[PDB]
Amino acid sequence: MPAYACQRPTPLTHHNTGLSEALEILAEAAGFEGSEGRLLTFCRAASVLKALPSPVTTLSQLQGLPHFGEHSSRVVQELLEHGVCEEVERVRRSERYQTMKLFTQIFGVGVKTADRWYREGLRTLDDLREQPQKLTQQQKAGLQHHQDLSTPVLRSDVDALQQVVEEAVGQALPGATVTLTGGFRRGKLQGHDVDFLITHPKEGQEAGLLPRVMCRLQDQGLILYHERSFCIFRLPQPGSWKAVRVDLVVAPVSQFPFALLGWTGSKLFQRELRRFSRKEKGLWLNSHGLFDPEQKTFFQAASEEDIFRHLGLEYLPPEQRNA
DNA sequence: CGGCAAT
DNA sequence: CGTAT
DNA sequence: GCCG
Ligand SMILES: [Cl-]
Ligand SMILES: [Cl-]
Ligand SMILES: [Cl-]
Ligand code: NA
Ligand code: NA
Ligand code: NA
Repeated sequence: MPAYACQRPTPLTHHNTGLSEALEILAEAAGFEGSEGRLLTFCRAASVLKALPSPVTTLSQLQGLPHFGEHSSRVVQELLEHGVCEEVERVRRSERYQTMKLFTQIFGVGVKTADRWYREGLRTLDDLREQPQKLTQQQKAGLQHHQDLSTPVLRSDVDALQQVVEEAVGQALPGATVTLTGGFRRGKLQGHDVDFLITHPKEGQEAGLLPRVMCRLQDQGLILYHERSFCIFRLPQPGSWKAVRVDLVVAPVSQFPFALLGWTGSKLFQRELRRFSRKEKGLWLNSHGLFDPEQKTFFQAASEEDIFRHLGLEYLPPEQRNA
């Protein structure tokens, strides 16, 4: 199979869930130690298993597979033979991993901040609440709605939110469209947030749209916290409500297919796609466009299909970008 | 060994 | 530093 | 951690 994740279809569900989940724990643990190189490899190795057409049953089936060296193969070997991987289980139990994972999942908290808190003796959320003086407003909101934000967002929630966003956007700018992106566009049934991409058919009209959208959303009393906009929405529930992370992104229609591709993901898929573009095609890709450094020109795109064709890749629908 | 996406 | 895919 |  191809070495780049953007060269292979990766469905949301596959046939090596257990194996890939173990490797991603090591990737997650690697990122907690600042080992971005090791995180990347373990992520790649896990994605390879996701792309396989059938379960891995023997170690010999790992031969030839990209990004599977000594360490990753050792992990799979133990899992196939003993049902568990000793290193993986040791990571799970450790106070370091559980704390870092707990801290980093807080909105407004990254690895660097989490590590510093761990080195100061902080272990729980109430520890962070015990000293609100050294908390930023984004972190204060992160701890404030942490329980709700830790609750999976369902498809039914997305539909309600999109109906809300479309209403505000529509009143903010006639003709402006709202596109669901993120993991939910890839076909996920549950998520930790909702991502929307907003544009307008007439180039330039999308300028200064977000403040108008946010104002009309706040007027409806739907914003607990907030061109991009990282918001925490108040989502109506049966007899109550819960907080939901929502991201609003505005782009000109000329750059829309690039913004759509980037914000649909997955994270690893986009990294592999941009790595492929530069290393194999000598082209520079981001959320805004595709640049030819030699010709000093930007590729024009009307769709995601255009971009894939520019890069010489077979088209992959969003539901096959779950790398 | 240098690179690892990109803003 | 944080945020997004 | 893996790759060229
Ligand atoms: Cl590393
Ligand atoms: Cl899902
Ligand atoms: Cl498109
Ligand atoms: Na976080
Ligand atoms: Na998001
Ligand atoms: Na998301």
